[PDB]
Amino acid sequence: PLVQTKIIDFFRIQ
Amino acid sequence: PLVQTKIIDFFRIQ
Amino acid sequence: PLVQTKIIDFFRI
Amino acid sequence: LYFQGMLELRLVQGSLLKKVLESIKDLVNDANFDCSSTGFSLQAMDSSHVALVSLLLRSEGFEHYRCNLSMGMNLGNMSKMLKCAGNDDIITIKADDGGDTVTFMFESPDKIADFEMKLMDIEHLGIPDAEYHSIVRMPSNEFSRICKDLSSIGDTVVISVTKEGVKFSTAGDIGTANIVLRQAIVIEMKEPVSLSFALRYMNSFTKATPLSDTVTISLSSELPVVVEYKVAEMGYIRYYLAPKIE
Amino acid sequence: LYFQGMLELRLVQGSLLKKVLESIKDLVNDANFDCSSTGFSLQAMDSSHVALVSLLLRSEGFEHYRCDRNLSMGMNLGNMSKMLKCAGNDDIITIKADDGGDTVTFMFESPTQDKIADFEMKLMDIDSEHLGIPDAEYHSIVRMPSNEFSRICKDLSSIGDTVVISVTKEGVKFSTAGDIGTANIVLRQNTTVPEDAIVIEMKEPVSLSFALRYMNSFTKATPLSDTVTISLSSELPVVVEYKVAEMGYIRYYLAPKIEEE
Amino acid sequence: NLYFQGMLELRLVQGSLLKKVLESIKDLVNDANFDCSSTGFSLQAMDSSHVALVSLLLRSEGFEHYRCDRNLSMGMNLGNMSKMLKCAGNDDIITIKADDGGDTVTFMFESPQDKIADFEMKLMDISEHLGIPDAEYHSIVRMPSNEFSRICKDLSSIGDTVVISVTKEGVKFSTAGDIGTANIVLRQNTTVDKPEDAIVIEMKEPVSLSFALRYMNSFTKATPLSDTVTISLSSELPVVVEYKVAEMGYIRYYLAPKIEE
Repeated sequence: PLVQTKIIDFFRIQ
Repeated sequence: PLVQTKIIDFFRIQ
Repeated sequence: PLVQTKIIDFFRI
Repeated sequence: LYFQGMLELRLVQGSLLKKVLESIKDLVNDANFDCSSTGFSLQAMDSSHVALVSLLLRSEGFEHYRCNLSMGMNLGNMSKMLKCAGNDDIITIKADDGGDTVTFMFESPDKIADFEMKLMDIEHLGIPDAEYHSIVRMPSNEFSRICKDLSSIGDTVVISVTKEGVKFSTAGDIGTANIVLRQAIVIEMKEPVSLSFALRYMNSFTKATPLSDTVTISLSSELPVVVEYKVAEMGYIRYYLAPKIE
Repeated sequence: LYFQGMLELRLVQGSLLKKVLESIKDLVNDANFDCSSTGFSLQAMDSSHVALVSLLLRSEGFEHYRCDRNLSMGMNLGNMSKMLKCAGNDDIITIKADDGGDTVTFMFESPTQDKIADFEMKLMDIDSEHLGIPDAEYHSIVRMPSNEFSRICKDLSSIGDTVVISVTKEGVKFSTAGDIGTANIVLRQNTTVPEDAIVIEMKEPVSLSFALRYMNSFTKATPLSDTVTISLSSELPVVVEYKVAEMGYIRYYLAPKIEEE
Repeated sequence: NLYFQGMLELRLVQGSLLKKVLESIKDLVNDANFDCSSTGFSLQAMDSSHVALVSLLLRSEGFEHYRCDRNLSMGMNLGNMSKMLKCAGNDDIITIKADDGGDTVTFMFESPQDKIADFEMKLMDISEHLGIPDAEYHSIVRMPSNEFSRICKDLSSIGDTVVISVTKEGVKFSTAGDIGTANIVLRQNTTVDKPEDAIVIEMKEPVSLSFALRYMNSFTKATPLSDTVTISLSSELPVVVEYKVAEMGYIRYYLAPKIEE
């Protein structure tokens, strides 16, 4: 099965 | 508090 | 009320 | 001399009649169409008695005009039949005085169609010939645009006419809106005037927009507003809306 | 010589196929496409057995026409339509399938883009139980603009459920009655216009009644052709024909409503 | 002055641009800050599920008047803002006015007619922004925005997930669903007189990733802004889908991939 990742898994909070 | 008037408040029954 | 006919009443297999 | 009353009207520009029915059928459910020497007319109110429509199709605009008859009409039914006429069709209406039915003939300049529907048996108000404090003539497209825009903001429009111009104002949950047009857009101001009206009804009046490129708005602090569209060069539809007051 | 039956059809004007499917997917749910030397064809009745559709795309209208055997493709027409809707209107459409195959492939080629789309769909097994249509003699034939016919069917159906179609020396008349009133529309021959002509051959007067619900599904073929032909005989279903460019037709046959005896 | 209250005043001659910008983001993001800086008028926000991110910039040189006293943020309900901008005519000059921690924002619509409209909306208090890395992507596809929009709408009729892969063969969009499978292949094509019509593929390494089509279809609401769309892919990042905003900025959409558990 595929899982929807999140943007937060890739970009930091700056 | 605005009140909606009626046409019959202005015109009579001819 | 009229009666609906069927295609099978006109054409054969 | 002792003959039964008869109405026969032939209108070359049949589409005008279609547009007229669209202008009024959602405001009024049923009404009489009255027949006179001046022409084919109608006056009726909406169900809450807040708005009045007065329509006149002058006799000079019918290629044939025969007529004091009244035809009680379910307007949406009449519109269902008129919708079956082509936009270029010649339309004839024919009825008897106490008649059971009205026949519509749609004639192509080959195709000929006859539609016949039942009539109804359906007390008018007198419209004073009054003078107004301010009159605005403007593009009907722009008036329709304004009413629709404001009605997405609030329920009530304030129309004011002053030396500066004509303003339409609304406030609602998400905010406030004011639209100012300066003096084509013609303003004739006897006296400044400012009045509040329900946008719901104004929005209904703009369904007459395909009848005329220009609309006329007459205002007086002591009268319903009058919103008038010319029916080509052969008549008018006038809408009267009772104001909201202090 | 012991070949596997193949189907491979290339159609430059893909839109004809898109419109054909839109013309029949609501009348018929599942049907066989049949593959002969004459062309790519289909015949099927609606689920009430009151209407029959017969279509033909002739082999000459195809840039490439490979139809190896007497092959049939059983197919859900709504699914096929959903795939063809993804073809652009100027796309070149290729259908490929195997005789007993499990799937059909639609290839959409853009003639101007270098975009190639492959859509693949399951086939199904459908029993070919076809009716023979006799080559009969019509009492009256009417050709008229398709948009006029479509307008008439919609307008009448807003008045009532049943249309009487009559042809006489006066012309062709369509009539209905319902709750709100009655309506009659008369059309007379008019050749002094070309696709706007009305042409009526009347061998004998004819008059028959039909359910408007079916007529209105027929007018979904309107974007195929600027004209439509209606053939009537007192002894037959009405026949409503739209041309598929100049490479074939869709013919709708509709059994009449008659007086009980 | 030094103890001034921050102030924003923007005059945009082509108001239609701002209307299209709001239509491009309002369905993806509900409430967001518009940020004010020297570079220009910008917005960054995620969708409510945190799967997609929009980053928008309108550069200062695109405005006829550009005042941005310090770094304001206007907390805006985008649907309400859109509703007010829908009342602007496409040719209206639009002016946005707001105070630093002000409670309302004012929109002025001036016709080029003597018609002037003033709309006043409440602001909201809204935040934390993500750092977008300046990475090198494995593949970049530039293509006409209308073609990408058509592709996304077509595949989304077949299934919910699109695999985008770049190989030496080109860019391939694939989806599978209940009624079948679809594969669309674009190859590089610069055989065009207008470069915005080109399909350009720059692959540094092959890359293949899966994405929700529902988000892709919301991105294509920006199509009326830009004749062109650029899609940047790497196996370790969200995809980036970039539209130009006339000649005065951009809207970039970032979408996180679907991966095996």
